[PDB]
Amino acid sequence: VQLVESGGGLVQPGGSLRLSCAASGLTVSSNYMNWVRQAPGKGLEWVSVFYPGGSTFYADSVRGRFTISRDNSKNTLYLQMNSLRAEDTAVYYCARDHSGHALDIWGQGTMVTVS
Amino acid sequence: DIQMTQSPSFLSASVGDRVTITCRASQGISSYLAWYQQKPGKAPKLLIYAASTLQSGVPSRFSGSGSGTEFTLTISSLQPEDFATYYCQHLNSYPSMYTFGQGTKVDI
Amino acid sequence: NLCPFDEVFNATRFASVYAWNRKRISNCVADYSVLYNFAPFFAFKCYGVSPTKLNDLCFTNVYADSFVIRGNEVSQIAPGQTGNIADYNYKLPDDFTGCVIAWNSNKLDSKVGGNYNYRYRLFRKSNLKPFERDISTEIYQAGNKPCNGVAGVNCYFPLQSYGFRPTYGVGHQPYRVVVLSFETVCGP
Repeated sequence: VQLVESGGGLVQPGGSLRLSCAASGLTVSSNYMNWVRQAPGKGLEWVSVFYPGGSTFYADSVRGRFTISRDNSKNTLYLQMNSLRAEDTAVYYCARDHSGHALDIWGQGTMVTVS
Repeated sequence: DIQMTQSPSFLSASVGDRVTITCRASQGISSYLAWYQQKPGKAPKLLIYAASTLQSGVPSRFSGSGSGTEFTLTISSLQPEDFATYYCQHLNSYPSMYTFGQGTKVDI
Repeated sequence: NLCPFDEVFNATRFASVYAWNRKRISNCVADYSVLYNFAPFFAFKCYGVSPTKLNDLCFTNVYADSFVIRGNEVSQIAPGQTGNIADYNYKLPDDFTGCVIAWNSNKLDSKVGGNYNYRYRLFRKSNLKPFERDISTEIYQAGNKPCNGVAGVNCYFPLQSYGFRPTYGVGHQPYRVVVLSFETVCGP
């Protein structure tokens, strides 16, 4: 299964962007889907999560400015951000959880830089 | 709360020999841990999940076995394409959830 | 005729959260004071009722739901809340009148090298209505492709097994939770 991601570019501090996670092969409204962040030359970090039910948990560093959304019409996952200069300077990844701990289907990253 | 740390950090390993990696979890741990491989400039792919389950498409070359606090992964073969980076994780309670910890680097 | 609160609390083997027991305690004297004297507690909490003033009250039905949950996941048993256990295994109602009792069981419930008996429902299509139960072991479907009997890829066995060992940290240690829902049953 493929998870192609769109959106990105450069947004000024205090701006806003949205990223869409296109998945063809798995249902977004049925799997644990989450967002993973990776600053250049550093380790990975976790941003959001979105259960099959209407549930969502955010990390502490991305709470209150980051909103996630799902649309079964296009079978895609959306993330809404209200950016900050150090909150969002990284490639963003979209993944699925098989056994409650492992993320297998990692999509290609999207560069989201702020300046 | 638990903190995931890896001891080796950078390493130097030749083609002939093997490489062993270990990452520690504070305050104990369950049996659920995943290992990732991330070549530079590429999205990481699952390598080993759960307790040495191994994954379809991952070569039998890789095998990571461990229990409790001490967890490790080892590569048996000669590593033709020199691998680059590796990570741990473990899902947690409400506030933290996915914890990846410091990365690891191995090369020629 | 004292209520069988002694039998509920000192069960040798409890059940997993996904298939939780239930006991309709009715037509007996409660005597709630027996809980403190015998079993030390970890999280003794009550909603809509008081601990000391529990004996001098009358109820028509005092239920009792028992299961075993991870230590760090005991907090999901509360009004509302969202999580792996609350949303998909056992959901308490908002206007909840009852008491929740949790006490550690790492001394006894933990096994020598594995306790794969206990399971929880990782995968479900939608949340549970309050006070519900699902014991289906059917293979889950992920993706528009039809799902066959064999799990394989994109189809998963929903239930996932706890790992219990005596060396595990206090967060991942086994716990025993009994919820006494409230609704003849007048203690002395």
